Amino acid sequence: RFLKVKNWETDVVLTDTLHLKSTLETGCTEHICMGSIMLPTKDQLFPLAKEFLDQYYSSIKRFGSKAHMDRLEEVNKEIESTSTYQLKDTELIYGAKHAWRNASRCVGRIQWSKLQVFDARDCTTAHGMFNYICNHVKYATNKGNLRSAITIFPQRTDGKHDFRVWNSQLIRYAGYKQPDGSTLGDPANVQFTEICIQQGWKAPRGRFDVLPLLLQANGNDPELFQIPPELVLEVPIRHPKFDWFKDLGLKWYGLPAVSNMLLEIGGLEFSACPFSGWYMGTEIGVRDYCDNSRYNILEEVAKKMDLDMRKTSSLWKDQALVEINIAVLYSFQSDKVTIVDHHSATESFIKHMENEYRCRGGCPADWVWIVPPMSGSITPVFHQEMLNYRLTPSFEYQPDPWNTHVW
Amino acid sequence: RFLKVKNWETDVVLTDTLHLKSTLETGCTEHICMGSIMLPVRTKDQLFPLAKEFLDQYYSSIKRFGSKAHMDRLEEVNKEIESTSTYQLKDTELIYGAKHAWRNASRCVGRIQWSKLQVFDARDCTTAHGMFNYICNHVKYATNKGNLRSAITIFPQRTDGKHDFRVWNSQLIRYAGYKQPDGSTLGDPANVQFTEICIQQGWKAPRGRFDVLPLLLQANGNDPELFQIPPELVLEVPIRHPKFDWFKDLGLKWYGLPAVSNMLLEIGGLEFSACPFSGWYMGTEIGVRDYCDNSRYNILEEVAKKMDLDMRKTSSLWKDQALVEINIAVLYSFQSDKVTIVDHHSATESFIKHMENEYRCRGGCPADWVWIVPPMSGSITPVFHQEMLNYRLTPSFEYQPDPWNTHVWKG
Ligand code: HEM
Ligand code: HEM
Ligand SMILES: CNCCCc1cccc(CCc2cc(C)cc(N)n2)c1
Ligand SMILES: CNCCCc1cccc(CCc2cc(C)cc(N)n2)c1
Ligand SMILES: C[C@H](O)[C@H](O)[C@H]1CNc2nc(N)[nH]c(=O)c2N1
Ligand SMILES: C[C@H](O)[C@H](O)[C@H]1CNc2nc(N)[nH]c(=O)c2N1
Ligand SMILES: [Zn+2]
Repeated sequence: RFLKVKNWETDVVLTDTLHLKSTLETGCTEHICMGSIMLPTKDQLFPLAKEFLDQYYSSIKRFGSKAHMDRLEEVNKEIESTSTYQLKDTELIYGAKHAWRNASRCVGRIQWSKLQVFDARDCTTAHGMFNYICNHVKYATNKGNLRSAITIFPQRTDGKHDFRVWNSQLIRYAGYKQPDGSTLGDPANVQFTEICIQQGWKAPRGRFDVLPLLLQANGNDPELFQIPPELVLEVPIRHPKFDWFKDLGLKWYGLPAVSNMLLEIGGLEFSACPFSGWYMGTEIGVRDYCDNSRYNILEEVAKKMDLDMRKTSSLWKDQALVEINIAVLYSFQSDKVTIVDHHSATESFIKHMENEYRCRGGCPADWVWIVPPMSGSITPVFHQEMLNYRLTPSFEYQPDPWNTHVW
Repeated sequence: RFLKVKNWETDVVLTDTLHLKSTLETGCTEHICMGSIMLPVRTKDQLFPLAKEFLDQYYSSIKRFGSKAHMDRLEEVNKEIESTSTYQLKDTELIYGAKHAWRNASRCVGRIQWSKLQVFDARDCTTAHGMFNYICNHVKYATNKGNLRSAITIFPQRTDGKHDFRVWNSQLIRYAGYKQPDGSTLGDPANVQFTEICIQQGWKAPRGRFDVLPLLLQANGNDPELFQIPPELVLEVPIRHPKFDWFKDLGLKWYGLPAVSNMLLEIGGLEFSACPFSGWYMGTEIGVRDYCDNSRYNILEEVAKKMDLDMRKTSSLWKDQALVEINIAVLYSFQSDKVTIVDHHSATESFIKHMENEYRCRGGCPADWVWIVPPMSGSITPVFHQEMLNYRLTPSFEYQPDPWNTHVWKG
């Protein structure tokens, strides 16, 4: 019940006590582990509020103070009266920073406390949402000196007035199915790219077309907006040794900004809460470029390198994969855009674990997602035992809106 | 209850029902996942249900469930248990058991081969010298001049736990490791503790970088004894690179036969504490783990130096680059010497097919993602995008404590 985790490369052992505060469930049982599965009222709400406020007031060292008791009572009264409640600004920021802190799949959490929270709870329309989002993008981008941020739109009420951003990221490339059978641009976004045109977008049918935003305010029909290009920082991808690289026509965007998640704080559900940080290089180079169900460029790069692609055991895929990722990091760094390599990021995460075990009694972590998708065992997280559990406040998945929207 | 897993690369969905027949625990609860935790004297009381469950599986597989043969066997085993507190498996049962333990090994990517396991019954063995002889025959059979064949040798089962057979070596063939007074290590760092034991027991260590350890063998709960595997029986491969002529000068080699010998085979409640087993290597086991783990041979620096890579900023990905060349060398050398080896692309592709096949014909295939995914180039292999259910079936291979920690010395 007071659990141990061993690093197998360094024999370092940490004792986890924090897992006992785990509220939600994991998908696993004593009979089956689901560690690798992608996605396993008034009386409900007051305990949720209390749990949160208790941890809030404990974090500011006023646990069991008049302030605490008062606030606890204040919210208690509000729930009984309004069937919900509102967070003080301070709680909103605390909650968001902590939802990031508790995200077990996130390798970048060492930065958790330096998050800029933009309070967008006074927003009422989709045009307003657009303004807030452009402001977020411009701030976070910061001319390539990236800064973490989240913009928080109003909380769910009766579930009929939901704020939602339909894009999965604020900035993604469009995906169109060709008559010739293959796919142009990004296959992952084919369906969304449809629903854009299907809602009125005029698609340039190019390879790297920044998709428009599809913003839904107060449960209304969602609207289309084009992010000002001057706000969308992009990086043309070149290799520091292969001059033919450029002619592949590859570029990627600087700002990774997840927008389809649900932020949960003290029982409250913020269904529109786009958040951004900066890329780890492998996210673009390994996953975005080389996944079979994505830009799938391996064969072409390898051809250009004149590699023996006859037998899998020449490791030509591996050889190219490395070069591609050297180029991604190279380009980004050249153009002075923030990026981190998987070696540096994983090392920072280990340090972050140390700190969390030391000052918080633990750090929930999902090994399947923390270990980078290349060179797994030459990064230190590979050899690091991790305990995965769910703490709140949290970010959670939610259904795509098109499947849900009462049109 | 039905359960579905999805492959996110192909959207292929499968349904697991096999997990219902799962007996043992996982280590996970509803509130915690221990999926990346590495390691998460039995009475007649608990034994017969285990025997019956085994015998039931066995007789289903040969299409004789409920037959008189089935019923007599259950009767026979029942009687022998209460009579003698244990029981002996027929040869057919031992074989079925050992294959299935492999078949149920959720961390094993090479399971497509499971039905083709040569089982050597060593249950008549009484001494350590007898153990040495059996193991030598195993090594020679499995090696087959480089054309490797899967085998397991099975020594007598545990009785009162005071008379255990154990192979003290973690693998039948492994390189010695020696801690130097300056704190550096010569040879394989993973094997320092074991090497010291051997030296203590009287082994004369040549003290080089690739010394094949002696076998340290315990029969019938007696003190272990030392034996030197005849060198002519140990196949080794000099490592060279197909393009880098300086690679050979690094002075690297590895052995051809991966043969694990410190695990415990559990069949129908019986416990086989000495059951060395072998197959052939996936290239990354040597190339990524054995050579490039920081706590192993750790040759990344020197390979990268010789490649004259930019070793100043890690964002040069020099580590990744050297890692690939090193793994290219391992595969090239093995194929060149005609010693069976499989690359991680081929191995993972085959496991996916095996896995799908097992869902259709068995109703599931327990698999441990953390261990199935290769330690380099994870996401460009198909297992990365494959959801998997982990659960424990019997028969199974289990960990057991190192015997130097439990042994009662006779002197
Ligand atoms: C600052 C640099 C950051 C880096 C390098 C980073 C990196 C990553 C990576 C590689 C993943 C794996 C998911 C995937 O590969 O698709 C991930 C997941 C995640 N990140 Fe971070 N991230 C950063 C910032 C943030 C911020 C600012 C937030 C929220 C405020 C955040 C929240 C999350 C969450 C909730 C997940 C997992 C979502 C899920 O359950 O799938 N991250 N991150
Ligand atoms: C024939 C070719 C085989 C290949 C390529 C193969 C490959 C592997 C690999 C790479 C691992 C991961 C372990 C590590 O990385 O340290 C593994 C685990 C395992 N293998 Fe196989 N294997 C083969 C045959 C066998 C055989 C013949 C047996 C037993 C009869 C077996 C039983 C196991 C077991 C029980 C584990 C997991 C051990 C644990 O719980 O840590 N494998 N296998
Ligand atoms: C595929 N699983 C769901 C994807 C949703 C998601 C949530 C959080 C992060 C990511 C990866 C994109 C990303 C986002 C952020 C803020 C930083 C980063 N480095 N990378 C995806
Ligand atoms: C401390 N326990 C050491 C043994 C752990 C282990 C069990 C099973 C397989 C392995 C990997 C070595 C191996 C064994 C076999 C039979 C085949 C193979 N490719 N690779 C390690
Ligand atoms: C802590 C972590 O589970 C440990 O390092 C595991 C990770 N996955 C692995 N996978 C394989 N095949 N072999 C290993 O030794 C390990 N080690
Ligand atoms: C099925 C498996 O869970 C799936 O492929 C996961 C594996 N680990 C991952 N890890 C990261 N960082 N990102 C991912 O998208 C995935 N996908
Ligand atoms: Zn689990």
